Amino acid sequence: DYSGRSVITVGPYLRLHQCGLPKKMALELFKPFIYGKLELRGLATTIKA
Amino acid sequence: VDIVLNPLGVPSRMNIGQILETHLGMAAKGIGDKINAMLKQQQEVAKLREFIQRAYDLGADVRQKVDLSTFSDEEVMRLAENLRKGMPIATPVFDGAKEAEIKELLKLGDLPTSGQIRLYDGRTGEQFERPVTVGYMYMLKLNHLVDDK
Amino acid sequence: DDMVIPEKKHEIISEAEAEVAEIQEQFQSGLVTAGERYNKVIDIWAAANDRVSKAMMDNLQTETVINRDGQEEKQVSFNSIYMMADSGARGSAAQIRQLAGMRGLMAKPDGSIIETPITANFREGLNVLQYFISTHGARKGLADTAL
Amino acid sequence: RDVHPTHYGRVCPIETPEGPNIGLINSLSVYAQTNEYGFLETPYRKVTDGVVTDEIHYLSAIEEGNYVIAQANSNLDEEGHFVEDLVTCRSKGESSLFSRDQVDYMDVSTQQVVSVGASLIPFLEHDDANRALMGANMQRQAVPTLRADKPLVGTGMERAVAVDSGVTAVAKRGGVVQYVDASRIVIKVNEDEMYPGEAGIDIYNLTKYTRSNQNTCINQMPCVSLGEPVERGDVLADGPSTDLGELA
Amino acid sequence: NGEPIIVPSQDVVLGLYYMTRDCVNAKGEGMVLTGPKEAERLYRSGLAS
Amino acid sequence: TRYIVNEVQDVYRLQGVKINDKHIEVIVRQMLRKATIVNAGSSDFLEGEQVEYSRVKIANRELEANGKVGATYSRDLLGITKASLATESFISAASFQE
Amino acid sequence: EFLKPRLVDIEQVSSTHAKVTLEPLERGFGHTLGNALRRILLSSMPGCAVTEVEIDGVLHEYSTKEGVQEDILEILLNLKGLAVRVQGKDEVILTLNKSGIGPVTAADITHDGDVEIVKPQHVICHLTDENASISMRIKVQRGRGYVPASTRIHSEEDERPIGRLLVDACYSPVERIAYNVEAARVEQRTDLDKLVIEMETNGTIDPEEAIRRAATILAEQLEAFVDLRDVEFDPILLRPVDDLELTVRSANCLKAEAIHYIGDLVQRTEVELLKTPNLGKKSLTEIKDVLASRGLSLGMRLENWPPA
Amino acid sequence: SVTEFLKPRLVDIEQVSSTHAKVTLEPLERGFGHTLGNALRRILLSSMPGCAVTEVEIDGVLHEYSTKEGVQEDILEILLNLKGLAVRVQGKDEVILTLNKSGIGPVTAADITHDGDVEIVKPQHVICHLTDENASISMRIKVQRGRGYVPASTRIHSEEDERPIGRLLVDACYSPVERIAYNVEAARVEQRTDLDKLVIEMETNGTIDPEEAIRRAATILAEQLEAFVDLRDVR
RNA sequence: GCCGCGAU
Repeated sequence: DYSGRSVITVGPYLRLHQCGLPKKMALELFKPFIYGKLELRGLATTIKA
Repeated sequence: VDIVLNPLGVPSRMNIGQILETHLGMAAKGIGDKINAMLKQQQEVAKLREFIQRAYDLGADVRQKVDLSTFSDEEVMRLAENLRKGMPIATPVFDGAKEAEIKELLKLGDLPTSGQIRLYDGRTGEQFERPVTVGYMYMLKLNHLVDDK
Repeated sequence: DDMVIPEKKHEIISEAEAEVAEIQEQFQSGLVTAGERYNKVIDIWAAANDRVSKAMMDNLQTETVINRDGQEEKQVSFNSIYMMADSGARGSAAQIRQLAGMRGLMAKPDGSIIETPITANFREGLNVLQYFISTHGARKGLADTAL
Repeated sequence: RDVHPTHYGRVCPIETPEGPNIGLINSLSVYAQTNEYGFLETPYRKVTDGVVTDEIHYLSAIEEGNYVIAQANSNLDEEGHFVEDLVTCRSKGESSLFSRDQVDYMDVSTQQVVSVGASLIPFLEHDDANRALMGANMQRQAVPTLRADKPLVGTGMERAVAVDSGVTAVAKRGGVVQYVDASRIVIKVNEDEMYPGEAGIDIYNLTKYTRSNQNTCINQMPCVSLGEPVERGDVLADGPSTDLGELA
Repeated sequence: NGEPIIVPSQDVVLGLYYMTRDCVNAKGEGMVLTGPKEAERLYRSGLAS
Repeated sequence: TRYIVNEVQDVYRLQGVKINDKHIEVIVRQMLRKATIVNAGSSDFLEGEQVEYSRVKIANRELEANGKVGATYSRDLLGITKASLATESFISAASFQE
Repeated sequence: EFLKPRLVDIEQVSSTHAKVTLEPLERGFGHTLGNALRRILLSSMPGCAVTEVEIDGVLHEYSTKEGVQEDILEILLNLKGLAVRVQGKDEVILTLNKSGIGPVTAADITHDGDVEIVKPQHVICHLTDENASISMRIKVQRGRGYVPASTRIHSEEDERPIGRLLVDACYSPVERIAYNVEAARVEQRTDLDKLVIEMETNGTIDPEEAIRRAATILAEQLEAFVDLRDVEFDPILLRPVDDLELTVRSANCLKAEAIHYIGDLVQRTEVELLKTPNLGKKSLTEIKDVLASRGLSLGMRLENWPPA
Repeated sequence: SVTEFLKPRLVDIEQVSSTHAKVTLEPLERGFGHTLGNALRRILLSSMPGCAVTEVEIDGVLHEYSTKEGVQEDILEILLNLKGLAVRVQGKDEVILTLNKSGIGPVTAADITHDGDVEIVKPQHVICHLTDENASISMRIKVQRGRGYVPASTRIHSEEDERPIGRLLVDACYSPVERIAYNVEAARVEQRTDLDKLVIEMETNGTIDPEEAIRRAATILAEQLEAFVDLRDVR
């Protein structure tokens, strides 16, 4: 899990250590991190919220 | 232009058909644009019919016998208004148009015979050093989309 | 217009055809066996193909002849297809030869070589027979790569 | 999985799947038909003396393996004689140059060798075989778009492919069109031909947006306007991805 | 083998091969200029090839 | 090693592929295990035993007074399909082969 | 030291094609001004285009109306190309009603107060029987650039009834523009440049107004460069502790340990507040009882603490 | 909504030495960063008023190929050194300067005869290392105010070869812009994700701060549009 | 879970 898959294109503005990630493809792979950082900063208290 | 393609893909896969089809498409669209310009100013049927007739018979011993002497006037107008976008020429598989015929068709439409025109950079506005081949290629949208993958 | 056709291709292709006809007459004379004439035809066709390749490459390399402050000189060409071939970006001498010069002897039905080669490049067209002949090599290469 | 030199006029040498099934699946040529028993046959034009005639004989592999067959791309005089005294020919699974009188059969057309999939590629003779194969196998995966657009350059084969595919509505015995709608076409037949008694008119119910097998759309729009004469075999509505009866 | 695996190729090579080439006659012959700054300035201004 | 390295390199150099010799020699070293013992004295005789185990045994015996107990061995050369299956542990070589 | 370019010799070839001349220009400024003005004119020119269309008998864009020759999809595609000029309004409604035989053109649309149809010969649909009628309402807006129908969601802030067919908007009148530079006819000066701009639009915008708008936009953008210079949130928290309905022995203890907000009480792990004097085992559970009643489990971890 | 565009805010300036500057502007509307960058670069490079030395006279032989009288640096090197010299002259279109040095030691830009109307910004700019040993060097230079960059195409002045030998056709760089470069990067604001951010790298020969050069280019380009922005003015 | 089609 924590894995995604998609088509690749070319980015000529990128640096040698960077890759472009669709923000729709993120927010799924990093969901538990979002939960933790939301509960940390107090935007939502309970996990359901 | 509408699509930009890499030249480095032609000389290694040997699709010279790409370049020839591009030149032929440019010639056909040139003829179509000439017809559209003639139709915009609502010229008389005589010169439009003469231009269509002179465009159709061009070739080297071609087995095409389209003649507008027997063609109705309103039918000629409909034909012109139908192919105002571009004269839809056709080349059979293994006996097609040679380079001579393509260049003759290009010369009919007031276009460079070589098929390459000069282009300007969209952002800087400086002329590109070398001529670039601008033409019309028939593109297909394949069924391997993103949202399904 | 980048694929410049060597002008001397037709002269030496006709010379090769004349030599082939002469060796066919020699075979008809009965003093030559099938293997010897077949091998000699293969050798002469290879020589003619190499000569065409050399002619095309020489005509394409220093093709540009640009004047100087005095009289005229010659340099390496700025031809786009030759620029791609030489710089190492894409292409090679063999592919460039296939585009402009003779396609060359080719056959892979069972590993043997057909006596008659493909004498037409891709800037011009191919007959039905030449396309059918090249299809053998194409299909064999595809299957080998797959397996 | 290899191209046998008997695949000439019967099975396409270009079109085939790529990876696993390379050469195990084929597509019939454009003129190839089946014998009574089930062997592939191809048509040729008979040659008598040095003049080629218009009679057409269907030949199988065994029968064509003995005669001498000419080439389609051979110059032909006005009356029917061969222009050149030496003619390229195939004798027995090979090729050579034969005399003007030694030939027996002539190829019928230049499209005979290839199938219908690879017959719509303009300038096919300028492509490598692998790239032609890729293009042929990739033309089948195009999707129908919003507005069909005729190809500015083609091989004339669009008409047969579009009409014969059964995706267009062709007037079976039409006369003059009477009522044109976005979903119905009512044509009144010509006075020349009828079925006696009860008269009759032809009614075509076009199929609107309908799910296809690959979850695409199937649509039909009329191309005739009103009062337009319609001959037998004319095209009235163009299905998905077809412009005025031409594949697009 | 120790050879560098990340290497310019395709258009990049054509970018440099076209840049590092000489012609027997062009805009500006035998000109003398201070350094690379003046070379770039002359090329951008359209005064040299 | 020189025999194997030179011939296998001819295949790669002919087509224009550069591969360092150290990678070929690593495979050969794995190919030269499982020595056969030609003598006795240390509970081994006419059997295939790992060279590493034989080397530590003779060194132990030679370190002690009984230096004659150390028994001369005969090295073997097996195939990579057979050498990989003659691994001492049974979890490996039971996830690759029959 | 630099001559100021002036707008002179403006002529029109047709209702759309137009040529604009700027006669006085220096050596390098011709190309610079030409390219900048071309980019400005192509990128962002205000215009008006059809926003949405409601047809009386249809339900969705993929339907067919009896009596018309074209599907609703093709009608929407035809309307997308409509060219209309408005004055003083930005949400103007156009109604079109027609019954009969033949094409229905843009000239049939009812004459609004201040709405000019640049071309009235723009056929949009065909009526193919005597007893069929078409009645439709077009809401047309004013915009700047290309805005897809899909990407707009604020129009769904108010729920749209079924029957509203959303169409894409273009808003850009300048279809094509090219420029050219020539040697000026001025002979007193050594050499001067003259710039000629040809623009093919849809007729909605006058050429001179377009040139003026582009110049104003460029000047406003340059105004930045003319002077460089420059050289715990949820309502549940931040709530005072004296509302949890706590006991008396808790209130004095709660104030004794500087717990004035609900949040800082949550951040106290169980094992440590038991060291508080006279906390009470039964009392501590009561704090845990009433605090968990709000859903704030003990032992949460916050980042920063404001003083309010 | 219409006729309201994003103006860049919080420009950032990173200064290197006293002649190198990197200016970052964000956010700009899509298709505007490129326009502004190209217009500013073209103006800064092609037409920017400034002054540079253009005529040189050296005692001795006047040919293009010269023995250099044993001055251990070819006259071509002397002309190249004189090309890059930066001066400030106020209120004079053309000015003649003279330098004369004898004795062992490299010569500097401060060796020129002192005059109040021309200032030197790089006094230690080396011109030569003296005529080898035990000799003297005398140079008469002529500097005029010009625009942009003008090469030594031809003299087209005086008569016959009088002007070419009187000036030696020293290539002159009038515009005080050594190098100008611009890049456009992606930036986002609120819900919008397609905005252009401009990075301008500017290095000047001196006599003018890079920000001052940017301001001058912006001012002249804005005043070029006064005839169109006058009547169509917000204020 | 078994075929059949297909992309690299």
